Amino acid sequence: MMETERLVLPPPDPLDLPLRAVELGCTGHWELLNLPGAPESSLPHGLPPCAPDLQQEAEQLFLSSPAWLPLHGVEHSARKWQRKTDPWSLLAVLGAPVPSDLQAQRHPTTGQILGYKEVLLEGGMDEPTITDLNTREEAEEEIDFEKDLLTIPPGFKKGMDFA
Amino acid sequence: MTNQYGILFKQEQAHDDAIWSVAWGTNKKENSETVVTGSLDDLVKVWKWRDERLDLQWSLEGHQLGVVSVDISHTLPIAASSSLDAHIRLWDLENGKQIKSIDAGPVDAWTLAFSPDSQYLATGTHVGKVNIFGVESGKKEYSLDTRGKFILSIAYSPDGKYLASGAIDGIINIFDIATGKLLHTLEGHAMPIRSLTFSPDSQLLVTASDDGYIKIYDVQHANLAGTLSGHASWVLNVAFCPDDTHFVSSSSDKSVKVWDVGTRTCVHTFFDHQDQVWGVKYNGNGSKIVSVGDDQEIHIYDCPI
Amino acid sequence: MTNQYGILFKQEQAHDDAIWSVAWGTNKKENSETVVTGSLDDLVKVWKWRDERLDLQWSLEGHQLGVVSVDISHTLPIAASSSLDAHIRLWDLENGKQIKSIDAGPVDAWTLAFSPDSQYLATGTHVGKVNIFGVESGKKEYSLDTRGKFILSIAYSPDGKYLASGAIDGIINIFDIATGKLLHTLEGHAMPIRSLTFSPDSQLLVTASDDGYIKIYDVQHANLAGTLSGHASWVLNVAFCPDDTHFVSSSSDKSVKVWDVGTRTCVHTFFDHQDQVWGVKYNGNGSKIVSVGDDQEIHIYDCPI
Amino acid sequence: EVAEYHYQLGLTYWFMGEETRKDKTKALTHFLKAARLDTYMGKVFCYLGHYYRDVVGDKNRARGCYRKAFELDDTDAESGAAAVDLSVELEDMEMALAILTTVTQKASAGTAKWAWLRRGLYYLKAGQHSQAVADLQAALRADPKDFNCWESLGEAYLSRGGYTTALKSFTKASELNPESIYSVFKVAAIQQILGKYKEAVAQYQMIIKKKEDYVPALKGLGECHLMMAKAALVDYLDGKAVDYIEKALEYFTCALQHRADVSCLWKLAGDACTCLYAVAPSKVNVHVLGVLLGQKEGKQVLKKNELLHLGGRCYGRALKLMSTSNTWCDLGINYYRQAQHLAETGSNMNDLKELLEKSLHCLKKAVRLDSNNHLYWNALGVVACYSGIGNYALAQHCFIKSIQSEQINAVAWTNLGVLYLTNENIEQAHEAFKMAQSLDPSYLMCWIGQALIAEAVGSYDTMDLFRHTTELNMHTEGALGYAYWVCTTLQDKSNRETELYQYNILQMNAIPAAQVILNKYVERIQNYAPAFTMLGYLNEHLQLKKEAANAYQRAILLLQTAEDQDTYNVAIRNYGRLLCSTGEYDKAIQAFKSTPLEVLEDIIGFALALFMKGLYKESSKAYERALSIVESEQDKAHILTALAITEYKQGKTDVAKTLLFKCSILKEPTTESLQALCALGLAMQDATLSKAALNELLKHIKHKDSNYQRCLLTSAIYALQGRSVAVQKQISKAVHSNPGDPALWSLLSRVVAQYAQRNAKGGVVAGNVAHILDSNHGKKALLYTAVNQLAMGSSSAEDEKNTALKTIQKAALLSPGDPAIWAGLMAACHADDKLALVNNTQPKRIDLYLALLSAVSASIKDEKFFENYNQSLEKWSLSQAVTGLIDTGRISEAETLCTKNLKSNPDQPAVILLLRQVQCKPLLESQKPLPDAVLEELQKTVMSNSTSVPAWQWLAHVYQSQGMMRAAEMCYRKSLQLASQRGSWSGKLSSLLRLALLALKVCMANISNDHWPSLVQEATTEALKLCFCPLAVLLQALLQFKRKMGARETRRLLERVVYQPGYPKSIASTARWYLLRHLYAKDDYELIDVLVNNAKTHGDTRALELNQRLSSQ
Amino acid sequence: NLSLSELIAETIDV
Repeated sequence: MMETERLVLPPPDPLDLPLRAVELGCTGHWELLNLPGAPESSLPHGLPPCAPDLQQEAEQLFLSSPAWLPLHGVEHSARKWQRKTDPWSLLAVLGAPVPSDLQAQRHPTTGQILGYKEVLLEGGMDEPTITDLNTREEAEEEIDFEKDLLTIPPGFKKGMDFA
Repeated sequence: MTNQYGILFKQEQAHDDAIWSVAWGTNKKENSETVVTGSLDDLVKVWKWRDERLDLQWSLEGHQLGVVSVDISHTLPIAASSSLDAHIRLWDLENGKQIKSIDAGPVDAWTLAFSPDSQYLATGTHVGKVNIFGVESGKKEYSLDTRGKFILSIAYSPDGKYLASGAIDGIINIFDIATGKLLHTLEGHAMPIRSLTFSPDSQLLVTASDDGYIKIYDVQHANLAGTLSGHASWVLNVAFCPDDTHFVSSSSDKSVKVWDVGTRTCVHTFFDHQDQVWGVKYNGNGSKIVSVGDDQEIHIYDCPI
Repeated sequence: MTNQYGILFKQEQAHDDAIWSVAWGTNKKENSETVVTGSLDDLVKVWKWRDERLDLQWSLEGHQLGVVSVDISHTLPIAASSSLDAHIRLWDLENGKQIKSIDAGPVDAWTLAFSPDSQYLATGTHVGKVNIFGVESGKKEYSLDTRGKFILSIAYSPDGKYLASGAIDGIINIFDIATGKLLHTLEGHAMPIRSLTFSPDSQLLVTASDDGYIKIYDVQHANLAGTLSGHASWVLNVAFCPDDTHFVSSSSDKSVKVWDVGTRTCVHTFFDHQDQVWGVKYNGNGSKIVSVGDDQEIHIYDCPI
Repeated sequence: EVAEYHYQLGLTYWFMGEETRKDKTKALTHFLKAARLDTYMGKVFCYLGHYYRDVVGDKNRARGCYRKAFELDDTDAESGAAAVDLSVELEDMEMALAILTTVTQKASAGTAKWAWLRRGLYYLKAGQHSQAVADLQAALRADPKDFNCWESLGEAYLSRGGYTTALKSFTKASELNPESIYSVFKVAAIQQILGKYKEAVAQYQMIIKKKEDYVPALKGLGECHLMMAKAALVDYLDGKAVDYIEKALEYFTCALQHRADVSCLWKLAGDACTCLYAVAPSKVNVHVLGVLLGQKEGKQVLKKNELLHLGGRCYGRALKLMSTSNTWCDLGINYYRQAQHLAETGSNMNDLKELLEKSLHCLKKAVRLDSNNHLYWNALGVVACYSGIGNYALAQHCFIKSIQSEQINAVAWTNLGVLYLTNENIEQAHEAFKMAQSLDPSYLMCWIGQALIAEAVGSYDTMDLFRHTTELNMHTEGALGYAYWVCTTLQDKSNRETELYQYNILQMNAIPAAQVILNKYVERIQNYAPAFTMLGYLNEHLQLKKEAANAYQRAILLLQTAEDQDTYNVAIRNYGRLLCSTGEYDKAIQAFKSTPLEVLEDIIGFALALFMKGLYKESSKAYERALSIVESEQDKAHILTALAITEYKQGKTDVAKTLLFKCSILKEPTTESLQALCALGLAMQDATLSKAALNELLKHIKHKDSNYQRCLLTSAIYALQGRSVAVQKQISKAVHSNPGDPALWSLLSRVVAQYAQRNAKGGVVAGNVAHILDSNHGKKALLYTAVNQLAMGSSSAEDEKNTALKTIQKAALLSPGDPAIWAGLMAACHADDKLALVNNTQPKRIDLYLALLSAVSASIKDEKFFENYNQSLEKWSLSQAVTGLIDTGRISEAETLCTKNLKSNPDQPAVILLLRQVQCKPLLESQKPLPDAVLEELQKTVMSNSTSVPAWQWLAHVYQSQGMMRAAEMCYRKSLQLASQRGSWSGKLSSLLRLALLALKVCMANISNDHWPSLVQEATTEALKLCFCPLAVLLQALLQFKRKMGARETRRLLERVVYQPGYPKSIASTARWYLLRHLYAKDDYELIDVLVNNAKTHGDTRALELNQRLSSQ
Repeated sequence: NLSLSELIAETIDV
């Protein structure tokens, strides 16, 4: 390089117009603006990095670790379990409905509500020691459950017998 | 036994590109029926369904990239939207001219959600926090913190005091608005969630994931009520009915399905929307369904009570 | 009893890479014997067998990826070729400069086939349809639709009014040109077909599959006339003789075999082509056989009448 | 003797006061004499009635007097009413009814309000609701609109069953006089009756607001909360049930505060206390407040046993206040539940006999009180057959009696079937279960019994029966059975194509349902280690490793106090494996330390955890131990491969090579060993061992079903030798062989993006096809096609909706996690800015570089290791952001960024070059001379980081801008030589064109020393030899026109450039301009008109402008 | 075109 300055005429000439080029993409595609200034090239620094190269990719696919081997899989353990069943959990019991509704009252003539009293359907309030002892006080039907027991189910020819 | 379902309205070309979000708001006491959609553009066009059709009212713009999320308020006439442009500008929705403009990058806000009283407009960030802003008051007053990955979905219970949040890798977090402390974290799925919603009188949380499953969890505990698996592709959006009896889900297999929570089955499926469906919503009362898809079409259906 | 067979011509290196397609055309009334080959390049070089050898005439190019299919017309001097480049550009074959260029991706067109009157130049797409273009007239006037997987082979009867189509997973479809309605679907094989051909005065359709079997079906019904099993590897191309007495098949086991439909047996086998063979064709009269292989070599054989 | 005067004097004495009424001699004497003188003056007998009624009290005679008065004047409603009221007080209902009927028979249209009200209230008191209803409608239509009639009508309507008009009447009563609360309470009661408990609860709370002591509202709230708790217990929600039970108990005790004599409240409290049975002990802690726990003391916390004892006490109190068989049976059931809880936890044995005796006595008393209730008989039978008693004869008798009492008894039938089934009676148990199923198609216990029988007989549909049972009502037995069967079916590995595994485990989606089932089961029971292990195994299949680890941890805690041979060691091993998989390497090492390392599984897991943490020597030792132990040779080969891998991680590649060779010599190689050997050869630069290993893999291995891995290995083999062109050929061959497999198309797109980026159209097409072919490859496919479009530039039909910006936005939406997408977004924004500048319409998308850079950094920070790729990505992002900021004009922000980067770390040449460009943007923008010191600094900085064409081109531009033609030419030659040596192609063309432009410019200055035209000609000829450059041919035309000007050839060249198609608009415009110039010099008007119309067919303004300008000289 | 067996033999010898 000589580094001799070479002065160019300051006016281009109105009669002729400047040459401003622009580059578009990697695969050659140029064009031309009218207006004198920067070279104005698109993606000056290249395409961006995108994905890594195939050598690193295979190094990472295998030589990372032995965890991708099938000897450290979800299979290759040969598990086994032992079956327990429980018929007795198939018993069901229901609860009897409440026997009273606590139905309102009415004044006879010019119906008005005096209060609420509990009707039947068809000291020291902390509940101390209220348990019931000395049973068999009234007579209800005198039923016997110990001597003659049914054996034959309805619809069924014979019945299972227990000693 | 299955009720009669009919479209009754199909729009030919609402926008010029794929539609990414839709919001249906019965904000005013009278029959407003405001519909706001955003589709890969600056356009946040506001439509109105007056008697039997949709009429375009506003074509407001001012974004630079595709808008990814839009939301509408039920108390005051207002709307909000976010995009990849890194700008949260909320519109008036009456004259539609740029009430405000908030600066927040994709590292600061992804999706939008109005407060039940329309006061906070919370968003979710990349670093996992849940940034809560203030409408008409200020910027970035506080943010709930969780130690996780990118967060996608933000949901509010219709009575407050709750805030759910789905994230990439499937971890779901639940916060309480009153205190702001992490109550319990649900493992959920192994794929991104990108869809969450509560229910009225909120006691059920429905999650949609990227693996095709739909989990039904129970709030105030960690009990899951079941897993619904009827779709073949990704599930993108899930909306709940005003009454706790059905909910609509839209997947990537070009099918819009409506389920029922009581029996956990799909009562009906709509085979429309030849391309992916990016949004489904209910109206004020559970009679009509709006749906926007990847193809430039807005579909409204009819679901009787 | 087996006739005398001799090669009489072997080319050392026609191209620089694997050869994927070959077409032999006696287009003009006089002795033309035009041979067009395409091989994993932009080169669609056109050769001519004048008296006893091949002389390279054209080295026309202009593709970006490997060319997958080539075809030649029998009425007018013209040629066509398609590749993974998603471009169907048809050459003049007389002066050889890029008469036209049609845009169609691998999702729009895979293989080439000229009309019996050289007017339509149909191709097959991934979504299963059979796109039919128009030479000298226009682009994409219509396409026959079937609901299936990737389609590979497209065949025309030498009298018209028929169009067969083989697809990946073995499903074979037959259409009628007069109306364009699906007549009947044949289950075929459980592996891709990638080879089909009719016969003159067409009443026989010969299919080659990926499992080594060669089925001989009868058109206008669903009756199959037999199964020929002599090959050890994949069968890639099958061409039928001008007289309904023999047909040649090329497999992936480096062997070219000729069968006979009358007795269903292999009359001769050629042990050449040390690597896979991707194409075999007959000439105007059944006296010579051309064959291109995965190795860059062109073999011409001799089969007496 | 005037009766009227005597009457009026009697009235005078009556009204004078109470004293004159009490004096018997005036009022009575005058009324009796008047009544004697005139017997028809009914009013006199009425007033005698009043006198005797209120002063004397003789009700029977008074009634008779009022009756005669009403017989004399049937319009005197007062006498009639008083007669009726006294008849009712005298229990003489027949006379009262006769009177009321006579009145209402004469009352044709209303005007009998008193009688209607009497008869309606009487019939409401009696069991005559229909007659009461009729009387109430008549009274309502009488004319009065008072509520007291509307409420009576509504109550009667509710009593008969109607729920619509009752609500109407209650609403009317509330609307006309809101002060009444009973109507709103009855409305809430109706709402409660037809389900919808929440609305009833809200109404009850609103009612309790105004008045806090209404007992009915508290009772309603308690009942609603109890029903909600039971509904919650129908599903497996123990916390919800406990909370509802606590609230109901609070309301019940609040109501008991006010009314303590009501058996209803006591029995409801007992029911609420005993409802929480068999629900997760150590999860039930209830707050009970006030009087219930002896002395009133704040609030207390009770456990399950204490709650059951309180329920027993409440039942006892209710029984004491009211003796009913229902409460007797409830007390028996409560004692039975207490005995079950005492026995279940194993706290005691043989000391619960008293509770069973008490329950048996209470139940026997109840069943003997009324021996017609299937409920009592069934309860007695169930309690009798308890394991502590075992009276099967009495149980059978009771079940038969319950069946006989009512025919449709599915519960008794299934209880009998269960009893028969457990006593080895398969046939009769099946018969009883079938009977129960026929009598009730929607009962779960019978279905469970059928499934159990099918399993006991070894059928083929046991799994289907269990699945149907689990779907029906979520019972524990069916849950465990279905989970066990699914786990066993999954465990067997030879069923993969038997059409039983396929259907069972794929079409019905058995695994997720089993997982949910096991979660519910473990919530309810939570003392079954096998259930925990099954849940962990299922979670492992679902890739739910954290839940699996938690389940294994709980199983470990449960199993520590066990036999510990197989169960506990396996639990430890599984917990360690899961813990190691989710990081936590120290915890995995500790877990694998606490077990005997004598089994292959434990040793291999310990070795893997050690390797993951580090400690390669210990990992190798453990692997050698496993090798010493090994059998099952495939496992030995895998152990050898792992040993080679760990040896390589320690460097020392020769021993790993010998280990892989040893694995290869073995009788049958494995695919993993050969792949590892090929990759190891690739890691080194040998490239021959890799070829041999690839040949081995291709020769005799075909069962592998991954074309992507083999294609990738072959492509890497070809790329290692530096060919860089055969990679695309190999991948094209692979794609041709397998047209499916979208992974191959995506790989082709990526490879054409990286190597040989001249088939950019093909890459875009391949990316689009790969995105079309599937859905989960869309991310990478869209990224690659976006980069390929960026490479293309603007070589399209200028169509919207298909540009690189749109595709990169779509990719960003699909997965906003990777940094490459954000970097491509930055590049696309810059390219769009350049395109808009070229079209000269508007700049857009101006300022987002800082946000995109921050996003790139944040997304880079979260990757495991791609060190070199990450560094290149960050460098490119920073450089592009700085360049874009400089271009847009934010010099201060760029300078701050550069200064921060240089402060963060010591200087690196690239950042110093960026800082030089930032500083030199303001200076030399406007014409200004610069010191030679600054020029030397710039040249030195460019030298600092060499082998980069951009920097050399920039320094050449700086030299030219200040003006140094020789220096700029030298720099362009240096950049050209560097680009040609480095194998780049775009740089060579760019250097050629820039040199040609500079030399043509200097020649246009009409300078002497005509060597610049020679440079122009050589550069343009070389560019034309390289490729077809329209710019180069145009430069040739400009130079040739400047030299000759006049020579015809020049017009021919210009006409060729302007008329031959396939040319850019700007070059054609310039050629048109000079052609018009040359012809105006040549004075050919026909050709000028041809040029004008040619310009008019296309779009142009400048050519026409100059045409007009020179037309008017 | 060195195959696996030759490589193993050569490396074992050295």
